[PDB]
Amino acid sequence: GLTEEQRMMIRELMDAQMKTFDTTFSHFKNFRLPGVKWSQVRKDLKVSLQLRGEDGSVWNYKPPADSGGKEIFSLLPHMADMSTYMFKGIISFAKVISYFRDLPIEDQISLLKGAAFELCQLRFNTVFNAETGTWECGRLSYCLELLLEPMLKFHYMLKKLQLHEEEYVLMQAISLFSPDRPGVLQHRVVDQLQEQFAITLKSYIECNRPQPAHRFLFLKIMAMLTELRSINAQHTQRLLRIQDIHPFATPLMQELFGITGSL
Ligand SMILES: Cc1cc(C)c(S(=O)(=O)Nc2ccc3c(c2)nc(CCCCCCCNC(=O)C[C@]24C[C@H]5C[C@H](C[C@H](C5)C2)C4)n3Cc2ccccc2)c(C)c1
Repeated sequence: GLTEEQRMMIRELMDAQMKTFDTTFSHFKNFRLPGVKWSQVRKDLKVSLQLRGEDGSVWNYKPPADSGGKEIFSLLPHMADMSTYMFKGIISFAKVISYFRDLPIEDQISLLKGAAFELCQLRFNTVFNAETGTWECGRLSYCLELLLEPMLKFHYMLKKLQLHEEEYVLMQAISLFSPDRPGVLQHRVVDQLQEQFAITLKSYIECNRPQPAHRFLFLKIMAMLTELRSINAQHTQRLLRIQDIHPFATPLMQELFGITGSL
């Protein structure tokens, strides 16, 4: 019940998502693993981790107790490698989309720098098991050892909406094409592009979501996209704080998060 431009546009986002989202994480390899002001940082920073091997073996990691020291950072190198893997997917996803690639390159970079975290969280939501509190990433699993944390309330509430793959990819596009981000020059171009992604989403819900439970679903999604933006800003600052006292960000994280390499 969509216009043909609207069906074309979903098809292109779904295609880009299919080509760049490793749902089984098969190619996440060569990552690091745990071995064998700071008042804010302890409050900023756990997760247990499991690795299924190709042979049927399992390794399980239970994190340490907080004891006022360098043990709260032990999982960060591994998360840095996972995040970098996701960001590569995110960047590839954007580069595949015609509307993104028709922009000037300064703006592309600025948009990617502005939304990478948000698109990473949106992809992670689709592998979040809300019944076990576990992110199920192929051979890897990350389980939580409550919902006062705003990122984590977001994941539970987004998962409760039982969204389609098409709605997830439209949410990704809206977040990507956000005219309100630092260094965007084609402000109005991007705003009009965003408007078409949002209207396609509203029309998609209208056509395939007639049940009373999906009343106001478009508006619920748009408000979660807005929450996710404020959460993005907040988590950008947690990262910078922890990065300041215990460096951990990979070169790709540095580029995406503003770190220049010069003290
Ligand atoms: C200091 C820091 C900051 C940022 C900004 C990033 S990034 O986006 O570049 N990456 C990333 C990647 C995945 C994330 C994530 C952030 N948050 C989340 C949201 C879920 C957890 C909600 C708790 C709210 C924040 N509780 C923290 O203390 C920050 C954490 C820093 C790292 C990564 C992640 C687990 C653990 C270690 C705590 C979030 N998941 C989902 C997830 C978590 C664990 C395994 C798989 C997937 C990193 C790696 C570190």
